[PDB]
Amino acid sequence: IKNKCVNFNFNGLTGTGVLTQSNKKFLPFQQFGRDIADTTDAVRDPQTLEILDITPCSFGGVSVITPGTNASNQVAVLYQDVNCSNVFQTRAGCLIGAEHVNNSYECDIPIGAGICASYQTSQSIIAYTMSLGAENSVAYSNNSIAIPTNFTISVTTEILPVS
Amino acid sequence: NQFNSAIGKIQDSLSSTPSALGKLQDVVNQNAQALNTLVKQLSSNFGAISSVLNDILSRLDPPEAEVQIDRLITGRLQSLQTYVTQQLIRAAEIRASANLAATKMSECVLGQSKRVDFCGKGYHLMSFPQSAPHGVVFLHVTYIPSQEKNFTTAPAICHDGKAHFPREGVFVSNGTHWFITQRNFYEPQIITTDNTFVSGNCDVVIGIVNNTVYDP
Amino acid sequence: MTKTSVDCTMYICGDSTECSNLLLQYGSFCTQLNRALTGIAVEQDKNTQEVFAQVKQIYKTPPIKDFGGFNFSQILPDPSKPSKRSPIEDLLFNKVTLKQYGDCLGDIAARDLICAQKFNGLTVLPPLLTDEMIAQYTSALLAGTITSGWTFGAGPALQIPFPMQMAYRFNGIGVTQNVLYENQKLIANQFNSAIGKIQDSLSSTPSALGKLQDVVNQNAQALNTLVKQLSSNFGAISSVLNDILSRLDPPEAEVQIDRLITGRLQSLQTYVTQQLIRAAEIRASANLAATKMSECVLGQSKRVDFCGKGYHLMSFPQSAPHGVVFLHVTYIP
Amino acid sequence: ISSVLNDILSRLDPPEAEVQIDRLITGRLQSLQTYVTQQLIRAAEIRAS
Ligand SMILES: *[C@@H]1O[C@H](CO)[C@@H](O[C@@H]2O[C@H](CO)[C@@H](O)[C@H](O)[C@H]2NC(C)=O)[C@H](O)[C@H]1NC(C)=O
Ligand SMILES: *[C@@H]1O[C@H](CO)[C@@H](O)[C@H](O)[C@H]1NC(C)=O
Ligand SMILES: *[C@@H]1O[C@H](CO)[C@@H](O)[C@H](O)[C@H]1NC(C)=O
Ligand SMILES: *[C@@H]1O[C@H](CO)[C@@H](O)[C@H](O)[C@H]1NC(C)=O
Ligand SMILES: *[C@@H]1O[C@H](CO)[C@@H](O)[C@H](O)[C@H]1NC(C)=O
Ligand SMILES: *[C@@H]1O[C@H](CO)[C@@H](O)[C@H](O)[C@H]1NC(C)=O
Ligand SMILES: *[C@@H]1O[C@H](CO)[C@@H](O)[C@H](O)[C@H]1NC(C)=O
Ligand SMILES: *[C@@H]1O[C@H](CO)[C@@H](O)[C@H](O)[C@H]1NC(C)=O
Repeated sequence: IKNKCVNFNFNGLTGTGVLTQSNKKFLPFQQFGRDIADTTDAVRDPQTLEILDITPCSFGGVSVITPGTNASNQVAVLYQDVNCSNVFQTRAGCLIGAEHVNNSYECDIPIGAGICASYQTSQSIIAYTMSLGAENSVAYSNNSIAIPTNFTISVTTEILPVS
Repeated sequence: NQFNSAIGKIQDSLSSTPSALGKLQDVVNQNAQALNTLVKQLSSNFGAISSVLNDILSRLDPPEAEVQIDRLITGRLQSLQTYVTQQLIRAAEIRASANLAATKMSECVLGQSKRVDFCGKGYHLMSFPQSAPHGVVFLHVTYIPSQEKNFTTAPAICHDGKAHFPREGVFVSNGTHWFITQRNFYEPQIITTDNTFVSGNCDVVIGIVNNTVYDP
Repeated sequence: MTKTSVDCTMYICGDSTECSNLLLQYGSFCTQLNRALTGIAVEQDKNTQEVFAQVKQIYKTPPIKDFGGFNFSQILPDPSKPSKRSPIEDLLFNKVTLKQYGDCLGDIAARDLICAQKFNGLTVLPPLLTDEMIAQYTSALLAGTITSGWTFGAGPALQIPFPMQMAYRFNGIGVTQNVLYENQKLIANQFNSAIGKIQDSLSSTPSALGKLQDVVNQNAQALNTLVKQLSSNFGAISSVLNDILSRLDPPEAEVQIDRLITGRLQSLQTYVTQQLIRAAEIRASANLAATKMSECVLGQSKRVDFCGKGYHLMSFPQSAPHGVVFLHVTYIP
Repeated sequence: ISSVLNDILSRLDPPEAEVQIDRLITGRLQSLQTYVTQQLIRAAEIRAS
């Protein structure tokens, strides 16, 4: 069986993985070929002499976006290293269970390359692009100065651990 | 009145929002969680048949039991070593934070700092210390300008050849007259032989305008 | 630095059901390891916050660009290209050098290292702030520095022409403004020539950005060493789980599997400790960089030899992969 | 059974001496790693100073 993750037993060597065809050339006195971290990757076939490669069938990265237990039980899932109802494609991987919008707000739950997620109103989970802040543009010139007329006194708190 | 209102509002804001003293609470939680993990890692049997000394001592003679005891001893020594290493790293981080706090106490509290964004956002005025469990809180009192206005300016002033430069402040004009003011607070003043000094001829400054100085 | 994550079950057992059952007795250890690494990663995205998020509003550069005789058409972004970068930023980005299941499945003949370390439960996470947002932050900083000066760091930004700002800065360092006002063109020419020659010097030297390359090389070498340490049998009869499970009954295989488990666990612990130490060093460096941005960019500093050799005038920030570059302008008698 | 390699190599054949040798190797490697870690931390403090 090829191109399926299977349990295999080749001449007593047992394992679990996917078989495929490669172009490795084996000398007549060789039967096995192992990787750098001593993992058997190339195996001949006793019947129908040929060289095949073994690759594990578990691969990827999964993250779970949740609003918290005492808010709701709805969950979004982020699959890295994939190219995909509600499916959104980001550079950090596919996102399932969230609705894409065009507005821009602050960040609640960081997701990846400039994408943030939040739980907002019926309620839902929304993914969007984080905003760097407002936009401003002062008018430069060579004759105009700006001088303040009033002021204010501000009090701010800073907290530092000691021991 | 502004200062009193500011301190009252600071007190109210601290009272209203619990999620303010995050760092000290995080430190305490980290310590407690570390000890709790150390306590509950006793249930693991690092390859031994059981995690209880009494069972091994009750079911086996000494020459068959020292092996299990040795495995447990090695595991628990490794656990203690890991705990000590993590504590050392956290101690180093806290030492750095305490050094920063000592520097801030030396500079912002015992004087006035010229550094930007060191003792608060804005032009620093003063600071006050307050104690807290395992930490300190600095109340920074600073100055912030506002309510700006546009004016017309020129670098120097031509006064029959002796170009005049402002001794301190900026030259401004509202449309008909000319004045010299200070940079931050708007307060115009007429021009005399003071506030100015002369250097060179009025044929090299790029932007010098024609006006008169009412020198007494 | 790089944000990494590790999966204990894949690294130690590797999709074996005989394993991952004896591993339960050590489970309370691995929940520690990740809870350490996560603490590193969340800190990294925080570091970039104290360096580039000093300002709150994105400023836009004026379209006239006279500025007396001064010429900034190497720091300000060039609109006639993507990524909205600067030529110096382009050179810096190019100088520093740095995959779905089908990609790693088809790329067998050439043994990629990234696929090899991804098949063993080692993953790299992307940073939160992308490069374009960093460039936007830097552009806002330059615009505020050029048009408003040092004022926008404390309160609302106030407009002021550039020669007046330079006269104020000379007055700050201890020389009368009339010196600048009567020597404008020569000073502007000196500034422009200095900028040009600094760009040329950056282009000429290949081994100039040593520190950032050192950081990326350190991370890559650490991950590769962690991958290669799987070929060592810590006193067992073999380094392959399948051979042990194929030649021995469970009661005899228990000992060998336990030995392998202990060895791989201590390897992971060593890696985590090294990462923690390096993270502390990077934290110190980032704090220094944030202070330098606060004091040399948003104002003029009086500390000796802090914002460059000689009497300080101003500084300009530039982004770079995992780092920042400061251009300091100084006065020398 | 002993802290001296000579005694183990004198009283036991290789197959049985291998176990004790492995135990000693692991212990001494652990000691060296602990020393290196403490040196790294002290070096960081010295660098700050
Ligand atoms: C600022 O300097 C740049 C670089 O010298 C100037 O760009 C040059 O412009 C001339 C004429 O437009 C071209 O012949 C050069 O090839 C340009 N150089 C580069 C590197 O592109 C720019 O004009 C200057 N701007 C000001 C306002 O002085
Ligand atoms: C082995 O025998 C089976 C009989 O079912 C046959 O199908 C297969 O082709 C044989 N293999 C070789 C290499 O002759
Ligand atoms: C959001 O923007 C995209 C692209 O401009 C557009 O196709 C879509 O209709 C907009 N609205 C929603 C709800 O996605
Ligand atoms: C300045 O502000 C104070 C309070 O904010 C106000 O009472 C006063 O009238 C203001 N004065 C000017 C000139 O704006
Ligand atoms: C100063 O002039 C600019 C441009 O004309 C204008 O946008 C700004 O509002 C003016 N300032 C005030 C306080 O009116
Ligand atoms: C400018 O200030 C002078 C000073 O008294 C005043 O007489 C004049 O009316 C002012 N002009 C305007 C347009 O405000
Ligand atoms: C300000 O810039 C304009 C635009 O060219 C110019 O005409 C004017 O002369 C400049 N101001 C001075 C004082 O030179
Ligand atoms: C200033 O006065 C001189 C001579 O009095 C004259 O040559 C010059 O044109 C005047 N400048 C302006 C702007 O009126």
